[PDB]
Amino acid sequence: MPKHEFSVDMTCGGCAEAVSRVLNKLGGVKYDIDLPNKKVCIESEHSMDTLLATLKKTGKTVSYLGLE
Amino acid sequence: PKHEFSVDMTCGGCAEAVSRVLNKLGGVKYDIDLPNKKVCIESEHSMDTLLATLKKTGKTVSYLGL
Ligand SMILES: OC[C@H]1O[C@@](CO)(O[C@H]2O[C@H](CO)[C@@H](O)[C@H](O)[C@H]2O)[C@@H](O)[C@@H]1O
Repeated sequence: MPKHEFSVDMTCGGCAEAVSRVLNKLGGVKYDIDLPNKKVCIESEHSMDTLLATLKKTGKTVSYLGLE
Repeated sequence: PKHEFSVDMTCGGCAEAVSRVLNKLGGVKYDIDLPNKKVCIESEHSMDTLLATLKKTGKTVSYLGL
């Protein structure tokens, strides 16, 4: 239910696909990826901690833009 | 031991991401070739560990050999 927003420095479509893959693997998420604006929105019951950790697995620089 | 992997990187940012996860793992010496989508790693870590570390990035990875 909570709606989180993250900054992920994706710089190509492949970067976006990889973010998609780690989120798909985690599961229990509803996400939206805005490549041009380096933003990823995630609606999930998973803690912000878990979402942050999952996104960091990509090797990309990740920051929190907060709750919607 | 020098392992070679195929990693589907499509921009400099993709290579940097690979570099960061390998650095986090530690104990590795590596070289990344973006145009040829290849990553070579010399480390004491096992085959599976290196593979899992690369796979967790969300990129398509396959082992090529030694
Ligand atoms: O995802 C990046 C990857 O896409 C390719 C096509 O395989 O190029 C596309 O994306 C570029 C931006 O990253 C565009 O400039 C280009 O016009 C478009 O075809 C690869 O060249 C690139 O590695």
